Amino acid sequence: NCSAPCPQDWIWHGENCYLFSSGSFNWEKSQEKCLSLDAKLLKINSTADLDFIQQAISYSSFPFWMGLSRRNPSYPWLWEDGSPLMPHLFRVRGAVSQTYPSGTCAYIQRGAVYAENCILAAFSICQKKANL
Amino acid sequence: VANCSAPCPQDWIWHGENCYLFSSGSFNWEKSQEKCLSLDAKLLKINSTADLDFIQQAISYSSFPFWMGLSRRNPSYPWLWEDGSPLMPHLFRVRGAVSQTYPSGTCAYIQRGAVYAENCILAAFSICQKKANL
Repeated sequence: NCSAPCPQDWIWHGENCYLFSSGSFNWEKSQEKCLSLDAKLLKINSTADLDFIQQAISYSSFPFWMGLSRRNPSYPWLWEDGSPLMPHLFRVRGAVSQTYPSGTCAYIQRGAVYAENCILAAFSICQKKANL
Repeated sequence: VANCSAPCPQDWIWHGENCYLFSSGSFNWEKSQEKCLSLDAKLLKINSTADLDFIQQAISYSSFPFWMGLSRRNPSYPWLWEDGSPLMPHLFRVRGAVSQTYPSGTCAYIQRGAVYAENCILAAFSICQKKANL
């Protein structure tokens, strides 16, 4: 039967559905919440994804976890699906030389992307494919 | 024609019978009202606690205030939506600038998980709403 591209409360953009979290949680809790909704943490494949996300953030100063992480600085930045961060999308600033017990994760804040201890709390964005 | 359509346009949020647009245009209450009208929509109108719960949840990541369609000329008048209907009781209290009189009236905005009163000529984001294609 015919269905809506995205569920209620989500934002439909292009081929995907986006959900902004209602609160700040650590990266692992944020990951768990996207999985319970048959979604994953935000994955940026192009500058157009980053531009839509920043437009949707609507000038918020808060940090938002995305699905990019690494165990320590010897490992490359990977998305939850194991694929690497494609070059020329964004620079990862901040805590890029330290090793934290629960890993280092990326968040977006005021347009720029920062690396931080995964146990710290931030808002997050979930995404899943739209029904098209 | 006779084909299936999406309940809401892209960049809007579908909730219940309506579509919501959280516009990041920073304009006064009258210009924000005008922009909603140009999109076949009106400024946000909250009819139930479920509407307020959805709105507060949809804007808790935002640090900025959002105009809604509630207003009054001055403190002697009750709060009224764009359609002339009153603020139904047991929904929310309006905090902030509730004793002053501004030349272009007083308008309400939502922020901090709460509704505040402010001078209508001031600039803020706004929430538009229209009926979903159901």
